[PDB]
Amino acid sequence: HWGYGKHNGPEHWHKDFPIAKGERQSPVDIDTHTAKYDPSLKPLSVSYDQATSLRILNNGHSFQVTFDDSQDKAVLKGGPLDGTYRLLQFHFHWGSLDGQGSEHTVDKKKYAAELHLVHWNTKYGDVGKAVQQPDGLAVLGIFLKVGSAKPGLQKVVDVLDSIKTEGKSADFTNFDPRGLLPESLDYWTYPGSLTTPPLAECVTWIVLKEPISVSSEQVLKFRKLNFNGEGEPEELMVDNWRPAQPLKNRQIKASFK
Ligand SMILES: [N]S(=O)(=O)[C][C][C][C+]123[B@]45[B@@]67[B@@]89[C@@]1%10B81%11B698B746B814B562B%10%1143
Ligand SMILES: [Zn+2]
Repeated sequence: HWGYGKHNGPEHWHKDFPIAKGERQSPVDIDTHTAKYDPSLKPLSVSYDQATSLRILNNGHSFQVTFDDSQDKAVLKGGPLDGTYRLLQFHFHWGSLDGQGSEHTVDKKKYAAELHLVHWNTKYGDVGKAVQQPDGLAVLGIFLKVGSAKPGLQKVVDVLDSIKTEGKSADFTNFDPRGLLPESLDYWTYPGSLTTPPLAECVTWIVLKEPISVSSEQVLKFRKLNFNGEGEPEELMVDNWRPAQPLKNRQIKASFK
């Protein structure tokens, strides 16, 4: 039932998912002057060389590229994390215009979109078990701004016409998620939640400081997706972002000075 519109959007979610009003909800505004540089934080280890992408899917809330997570093929380690986290999927949040779309904000700045690479902690064995744990997931968040094209995104863009509506999927093998990363792995980190239902408070967020640039043609193709299923009234898939939630008793740490 949930979505992003007036009658089923973020302000309604708490009725079915009461943790929406919890103590560690995401996203948040990252106040750059308040975030503390932590010299104990390690460099992030992103090991995606052996990634095996499987499918691309329109689930009526975003589109996702799914990966084989049955072995340590594409893993996140280091940074704020203990142990090893396997990549399961990535997806995006974006706006109707370039001045909104991101979930996290930086000194109240909204980016045009935000990429989430979702990983789960191998010590819990599968993602369904991991979402029940406070250290179950690690989501790597990357901002998108509009400028030059991102070559590593083009393969994704070019298949979106095949998954226009909710419930459509396609084969999406041999996609290298390394092509979606910025140069720097400088990051902010804090304890939070999923930003969609079920809003589980299971995520260590790692938000990269450096945005990637994508072209206007690339983001325009995101905005041609539909929230609806085929045969239902057409509703453009845009503004699929949750606003910033209260920071409450949390510290955002920076890996960089
Ligand atoms: N914006 S966000 O918090 O990254 C949405 C994650 C929803 C998910 B919940 B169920 B499916 C999709 B997979 B699996 B857990 B794992 B987690 B990922
Ligand atoms: Zn997300």
